[PDB]
Amino acid sequence: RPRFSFSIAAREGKARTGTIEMKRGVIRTPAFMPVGTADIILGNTYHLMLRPGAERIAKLGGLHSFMGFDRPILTDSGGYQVMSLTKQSEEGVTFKSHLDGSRHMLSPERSIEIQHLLGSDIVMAFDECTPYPATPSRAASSMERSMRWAKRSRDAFDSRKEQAENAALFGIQQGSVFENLRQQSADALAEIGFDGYAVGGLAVGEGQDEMFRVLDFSVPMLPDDKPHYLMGVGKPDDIVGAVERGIDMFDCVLPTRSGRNGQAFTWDGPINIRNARFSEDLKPLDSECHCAVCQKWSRAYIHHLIRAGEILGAMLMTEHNIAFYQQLMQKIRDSISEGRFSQFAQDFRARYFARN
Amino acid sequence: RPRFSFSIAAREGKARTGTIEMKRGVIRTPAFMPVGTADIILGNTYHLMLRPGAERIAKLGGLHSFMGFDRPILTDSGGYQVMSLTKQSEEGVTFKSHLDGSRHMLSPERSIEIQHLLGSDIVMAFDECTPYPATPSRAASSMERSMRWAKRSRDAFDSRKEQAENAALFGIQQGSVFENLRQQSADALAEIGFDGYAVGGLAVGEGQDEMFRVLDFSVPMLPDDKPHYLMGVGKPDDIVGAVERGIDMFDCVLPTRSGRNGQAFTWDGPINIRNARFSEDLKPLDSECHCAVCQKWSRAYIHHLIRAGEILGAMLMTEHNIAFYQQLMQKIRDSISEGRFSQFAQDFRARYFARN
Ligand SMILES: [Zn+2]
Ligand SMILES: [Zn+2]
Repeated sequence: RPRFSFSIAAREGKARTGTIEMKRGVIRTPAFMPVGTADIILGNTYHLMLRPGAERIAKLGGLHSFMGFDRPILTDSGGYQVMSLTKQSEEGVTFKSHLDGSRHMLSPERSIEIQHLLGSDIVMAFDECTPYPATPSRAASSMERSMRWAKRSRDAFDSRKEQAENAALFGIQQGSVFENLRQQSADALAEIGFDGYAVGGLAVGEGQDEMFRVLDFSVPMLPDDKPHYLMGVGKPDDIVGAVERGIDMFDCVLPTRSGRNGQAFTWDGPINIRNARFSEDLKPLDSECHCAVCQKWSRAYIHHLIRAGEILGAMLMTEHNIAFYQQLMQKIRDSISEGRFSQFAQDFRARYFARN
Repeated sequence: RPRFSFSIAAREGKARTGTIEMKRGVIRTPAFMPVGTADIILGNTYHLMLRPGAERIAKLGGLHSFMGFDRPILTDSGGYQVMSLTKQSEEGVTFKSHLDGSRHMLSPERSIEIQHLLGSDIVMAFDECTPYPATPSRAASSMERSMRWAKRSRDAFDSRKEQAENAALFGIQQGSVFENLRQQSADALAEIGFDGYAVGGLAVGEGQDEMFRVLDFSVPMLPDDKPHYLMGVGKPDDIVGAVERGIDMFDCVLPTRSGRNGQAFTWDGPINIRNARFSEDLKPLDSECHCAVCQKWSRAYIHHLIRAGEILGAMLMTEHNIAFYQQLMQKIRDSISEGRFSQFAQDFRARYFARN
């Protein structure tokens, strides 16, 4: 396989389905990328750089060897969690680790180097997720700095032969909700040139209507012939609507967070398995799901395990939720390939929101 | 298969290896019976009678259907946890549920009925685990009541046709550490007649030397041609020494409790995987273990998952610990069958206690 090749096999409206070929494997798109701890998984750079540390991961053979996963891994830049969990400047961000108090600076160059030490296959440029709401001035300042940082990320990646020859680099569009800034950002990223283009800054609490409005004008600004990655999104209906707007790749903490907090995704909407109404429900979590949990165990038993505090319960919920997300993406890909995605999206929403 | 048939295939000293045939499957002995949530697993009667309730489990089809496990299940009587988590009399014990305050009485008859509603294959007579230390008078009074309760358990079990024809009933020897009381208890149980005989009252903090001393005289008092079940034991070295003393069956919370609290069992003794010394250790949890965890993942990665608070870490530790216990029992059975158990026990202790 090549280092990176994205091919579009079929289209319906703005939706696309296809493949990304990389040395470590093929990624079917639209793709959902689950947390590593699927054709591709996510590594959490901020977490890994603090425990066990990027140099230690490299000493242990890189992330693929460390976690026993030989297919592609996408790493984020580390910048978002630095703020979530500090001193900012044009150079980067400095911060102290709550784990041991140690000092750490993160810059475009250092982020790319950390991602190199981790050995990931898709590397994210280092940028800022602009807070929401943002004024036009602040959104512009933030986006302009992120574009300067995108060039620095590009140059740092290109300087590391093993990385340049074997990994791929994605740039991130910013600009908050402002069409002109989104356009300026897309133009700057395309001038630098990246293997793929993320839509950043939209997992920030703005609500689905606003997210979709921004996607309506933002995704067409990106190069059509490269993958489009919507970072941090989202619920099943977010994903369907984003695919309708041209997105090819997704990641979100929801399936795992929900799986640890008693929420299971189903074709009839999410359910709170701890609720008493499930104590005698012999149906599987979802009566169409093909996952191993739904082949074997009932809602009543999973309800019991979670209520009893048994770790097995959260594991089964999480396995189901991840598998559900992958089945959603499979149904999306098949429906686009078959020219019936518009009907699928309508049928999906009618059932998911009915909550039957 | 018959309702119950225990056959001894080979012996070495006091140790035996063989099989219990039951309708739902064959149990290879010596056997370790893990918690259900292996040829046979344990159901926790006290927990199940409070959530979801024995009648509810029966409505859902019994425990086998409820938890998706079609091989034999052994249930305890429920009495021990009633005390652990009240008013005692010759009739039984009354107690209030912390879960919802509800009132509950547990007697030999009610315990057998609950175990019937759960649908277990091996039913334990209802008795008291005498506290330790106990004076001779108190140990005798407790044991005498338990023997009266053993007869009531026998009669209640025999009254339920489905249970009498399809399940098995074990009686429990008590008597604390006193040889004469252990003998009286064995005599009373044999006069009533049971399918198997447990040694009760020895998972009570007395220490291994004392436990082994009591087993030395207690196990020979039980019928030789029936299984001998040491309740609540134990660590790997406890198990080996108990097999050397004629025990055929074991259960213990240790593999699961340790698995949730960072302790992994290995042929070189237990390890505390959270310790910093494992942060770069690329070896599996145990370098001979055949379990799926040890085939795939390193100590360093499991250490990382647990330190990160990822549920996956405790799941992997627990899978390994259970599998280790089953590999221990397999090695015990093979060595007895091959006439080299004495050598195995010596080699096991030398390595396990070396802690290399
Ligand atoms: Zn499922
Ligand atoms: Zn193992």
